[PDB]
Amino acid sequence: VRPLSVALGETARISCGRQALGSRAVQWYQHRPGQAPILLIYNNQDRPSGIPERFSGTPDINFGTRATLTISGVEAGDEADYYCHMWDSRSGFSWSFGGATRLTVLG
Amino acid sequence: QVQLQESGPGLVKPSETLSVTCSVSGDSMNNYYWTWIRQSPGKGLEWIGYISDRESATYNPSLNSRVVISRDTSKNQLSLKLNSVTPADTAVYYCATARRGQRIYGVVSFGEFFYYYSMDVWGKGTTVTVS
Amino acid sequence: QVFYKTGDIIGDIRKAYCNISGAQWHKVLGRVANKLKEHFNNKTIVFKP
Ligand SMILES: *[C@@H]1O[C@H](CO)[C@@H](O[C@@H]2O[C@H](CO)[C@@H](O[C@@H]3O[C@H](CO)[C@@H](O[C@@H]4O[C@H](CO)[C@@H](O)[C@H](O)[C@H]4NC(C)=O)[C@H](O)[C@H]3NC(C)=O)[C@H](O)[C@H]2NC(C)=O)[C@H](O)[C@H]1NC(C)=O
Ligand SMILES: *[C@@H]1O[C@H](CO)[C@@H](O)[C@H](O)[C@H]1NC(C)=O
Ligand SMILES: *[C@@H]1O[C@H](CO)[C@@H](O)[C@H](O)[C@H]1NC(C)=O
Repeated sequence: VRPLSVALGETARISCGRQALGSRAVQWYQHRPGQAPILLIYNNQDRPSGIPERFSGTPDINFGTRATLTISGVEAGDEADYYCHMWDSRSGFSWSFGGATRLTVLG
Repeated sequence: QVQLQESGPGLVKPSETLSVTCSVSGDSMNNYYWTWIRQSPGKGLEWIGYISDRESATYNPSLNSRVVISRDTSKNQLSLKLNSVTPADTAVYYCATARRGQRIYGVVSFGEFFYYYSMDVWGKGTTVTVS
Repeated sequence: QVFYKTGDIIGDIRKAYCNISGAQWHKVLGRVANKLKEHFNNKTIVFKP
């Protein structure tokens, strides 16, 4: 697990660690230490009810494109880890969430 | 609104049956597929096998079907029974709801739909250690 | 001499198929059934796979 730094006050895009073998419907969840994680994006297209538009994802149009998660600058909520959950036809069910990505902000 | 509270034993004797359960408030019991999350310290978010609303439980092959889950109709609770536990497996448990969605990439008649679950509600978390 | 083989599928695995409109096919098949009734003593015409 290697966290990626995010520019202060600027939106940053994180690419999913694992690679899809077909048409993909990713699931994004932002883990919260000591609290309930909040889901960010489902089907890589639309935000769940009650979730701000700050989180957006690439469409699955065509093949040869990698899903990404958008975040709004840096904050306490952004600092906590979030996961990319790949669902591709060939692999099947995705039992493991995968490697974690964390935001770090200082100064 | 679902006030997701998990019953936490806190201490469980190794190689003994476990009762780690999450309560659900003010929600339909069979509205969503029921799933559980267990995260070991110093590890990525790990999802253990979920149970359908039809009382059929998917099982993680790593767990070797040690976990047995049966949702209690009266108590609005997902009772988990874990047998032959070890200090390694015991960790924080999360209760979650999964919305089944199907993605179709071709002819449905042949069969090209795969079901993907979305974690609408996540667990508050209960930490259990061996005693 | 180069022998060209199938290596793998880049993307989804999808069965091959052929699409034929049901309305047009059944219209034409009804016409064929009537024309076969003309030559086959007005018997009921049964197409079977
Ligand atoms: C022959 O007839 C059959 C019907 O009997 C017909 O089958 C249909 O095939 C199309 C594909 O050609 C299917 O359309 C798929 O639908 C999905 C979701 O509904 C769509 O995927 C969206 O678009 C892109 C992916 O390409 C992505 O960016 C977007 O996010 C996707 N949506 C979501 C929510 O994720 C596409 O429109 C398409 N998927 C593809 C192309 O991978 C229909 O579902 C099929 N319908 C049935 C009933 O089976 C077939 O096309 C006909 N063929 C010819 C040549 O006429
Ligand atoms: C076929 O098998 C070989 C070796 O076992 C492997 O390298 C190759 O990727 C396989 N191809 C497919 C389509 O599975
Ligand atoms: C076949 O394709 C033609 C043009 O591409 C279209 O007009 C016709 O409706 C199609 N037929 C079927 C059965 O999809």
